[PDB]
Amino acid sequence: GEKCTVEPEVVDSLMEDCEKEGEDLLLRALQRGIGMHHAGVKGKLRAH
Amino acid sequence: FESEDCGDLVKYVVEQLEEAESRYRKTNEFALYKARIERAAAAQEARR
Amino acid sequence: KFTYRGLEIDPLLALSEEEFKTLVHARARRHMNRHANRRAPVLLKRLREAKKDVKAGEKPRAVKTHLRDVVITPEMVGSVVGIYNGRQFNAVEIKGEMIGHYLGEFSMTYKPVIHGRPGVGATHSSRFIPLK
Amino acid sequence: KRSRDDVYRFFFTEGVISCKKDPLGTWTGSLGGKTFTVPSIQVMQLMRSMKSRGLIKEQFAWRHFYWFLNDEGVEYLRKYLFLPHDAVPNTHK
Amino acid sequence: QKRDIVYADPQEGEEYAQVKKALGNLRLELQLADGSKAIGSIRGAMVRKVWIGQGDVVLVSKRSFNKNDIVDVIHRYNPAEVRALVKDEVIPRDFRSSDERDAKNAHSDYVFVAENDDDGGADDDDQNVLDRNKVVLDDPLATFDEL
Amino acid sequence: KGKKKKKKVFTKPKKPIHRHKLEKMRALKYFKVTENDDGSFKVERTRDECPNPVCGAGVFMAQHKDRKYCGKCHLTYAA
Amino acid sequence: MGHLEQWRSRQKIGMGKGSRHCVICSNQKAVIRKYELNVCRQCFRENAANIGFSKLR
RNA sequence: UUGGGACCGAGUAUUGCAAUUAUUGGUCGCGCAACGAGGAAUGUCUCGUAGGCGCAGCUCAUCAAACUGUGCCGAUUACGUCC
RNA sequence: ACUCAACACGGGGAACUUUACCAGAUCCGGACAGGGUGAGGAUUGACAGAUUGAGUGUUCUUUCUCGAUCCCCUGAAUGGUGG
Repeated sequence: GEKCTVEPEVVDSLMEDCEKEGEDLLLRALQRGIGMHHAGVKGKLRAH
Repeated sequence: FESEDCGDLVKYVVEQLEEAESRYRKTNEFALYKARIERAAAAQEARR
Repeated sequence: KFTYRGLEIDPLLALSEEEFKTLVHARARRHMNRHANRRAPVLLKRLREAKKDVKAGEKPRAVKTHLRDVVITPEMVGSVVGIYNGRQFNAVEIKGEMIGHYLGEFSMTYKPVIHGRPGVGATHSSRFIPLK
Repeated sequence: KRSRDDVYRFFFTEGVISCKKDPLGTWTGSLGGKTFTVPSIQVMQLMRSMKSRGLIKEQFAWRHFYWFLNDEGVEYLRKYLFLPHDAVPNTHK
Repeated sequence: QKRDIVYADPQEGEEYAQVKKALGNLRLELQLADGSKAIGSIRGAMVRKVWIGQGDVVLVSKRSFNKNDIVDVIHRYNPAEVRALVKDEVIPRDFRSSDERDAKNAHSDYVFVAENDDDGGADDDDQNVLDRNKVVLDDPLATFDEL
Repeated sequence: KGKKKKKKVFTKPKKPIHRHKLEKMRALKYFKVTENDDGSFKVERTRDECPNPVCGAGVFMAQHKDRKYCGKCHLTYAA
Repeated sequence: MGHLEQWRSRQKIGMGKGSRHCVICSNQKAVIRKYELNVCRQCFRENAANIGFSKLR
């Protein structure tokens, strides 16, 4: 939605990190303000 | 609860959204959309 | 009614291949001679099949083909043929005045153009035309 | 595609094979003196596999191929045709 | 590239405000969309990479250590985003005060509304999909005859 | 030039791939053997060979309901 | 017979400006040459003589 | 106007595996379709040149108002200056 | 490709091919075998009928005919007028 606090550069750097660690296309799904988390996601990226 | 479940869910939703993006490549409003932006860009370039 | 050369339907049908290609224009003649050896192997059959089977009072079942390099003889008259413009099989029924032609001529391969206001770059002189 | 054996017998007593790069068949010595005839693609496949196994040494120039076949090549062949040899170059000189 | 629009965080300084006039020595005169009159400054990454004109709308910061010292322009909102902001729900267009509220300066000033996006074109993407593997009629000349 | 990535109109039955249709112990289904008479074994066949040079060796014909066929020289003696 | 008879046919007939292909590379754009039945202009002639050609004039 | 043809209908033969959106020739009709020395402005040229005229090669089943090359007929003015 | 150093220019006068682009179907040109396949193996090709634009075994039904590399699964390789 409209309301966000986070600055763009922040987001874009995390999004970058997704590309390289890509698995289930957590890449695409996160870019959709649409995210998953469980054990099968790596510790790093799920924290992000 | 895990494993296949959460992935079916997420995946399917990304599908549906990507679907609705395609339908809006049927392109009327989106067409004028592109038609504009492009014009502005060209104008700016010419000015510079 | 229809007169191809002052011939109704029954005379045309009666003509053998020789008597036929004599009667037709120069292209059609040139075509037939050069060809021989079938060169519409399926496009005869498919028509004459569904043609025969009809109980009349309505047209034959439609047949589809890509080909359009084949003549129109008085044999295939009355049929319903598909002809393919590169995305659509197009509907044509074969009249007695379509003899001495090809198939492709009745099937358009482009949309005719009708325009929609010229944009910038048309007119050399500059005004940056609002809004189209 | 069992013109294999013929091709391998053209190799042994030459050490060299050549073929055009073309998709339409032609004999890959242009004369062998045993008058074999093979396609083009079939030939190409044979030498391709054996190359990846290290048995061939490949050369391309223009629209063609020149095939030389190693010391290693000789080994593989002798086992496949079940035959010893004195050696390929000594017989030729 | 990236977003052209950010929103204020009410904590950690940062409040919307509007330029009034400009003053020498990189400083300018600046006024609050709730509070009273102020004087601003500018940061050295905008010292002539960005030009902040008069009546442009911007996002300040405020000093952490001591309030009511001076404030500074840390961002600029492009005019494209100003109209959008002002619309939604957010800031006043009269920038409460104006010079002052007790003199009610610059009266309506009736809303403008960017209601100009759609021109009555761009209707219906709900229509047909492809029909292929059908013989269908479709000969031109249509309309050409009404006799 | 330029390019894009997407192909899917799809959502039909697509083709299965052709896959060999197996007959097991093919020789014994052709050659028929008998009760033993005179200590000599009598060998008959349900498959008769085609008379062309190519098929002149051992190569048998076929048997369909309405036709007979030869898979070697692609021929029909029609029933 | 089937698919094989319907694959690579219409230019093992040999016709038009298809089925040319230069000797030097295999590129068939930019004109194979018919002029004295040489081929070189698709590996460019600026790159290669060794045919006995030189610019004297 | 018998100056020019643009468009347009019918017939025929050749090229090619395929000429339909007429491919190319070749004869009849269409000429009553333009256009009567051309505004502001603008192109490159000094002798076998400018201009006029035709042929071949190139591409290549077929089609050159293009490009590359060769030949024929063959001038006017200046041979100066820095605006 | 866009002032002079874009615009009868990319030898670019393209019917198919050429050809990038669009609608549809086909083929492995996936090397290298570590992992699976008894004499039938894994496998190749096809008349006829049907599907289909297709007297295209593409695919199915049917049966016949054949190297066992062809075949099945990951890794990897490859090709590309894609950037």
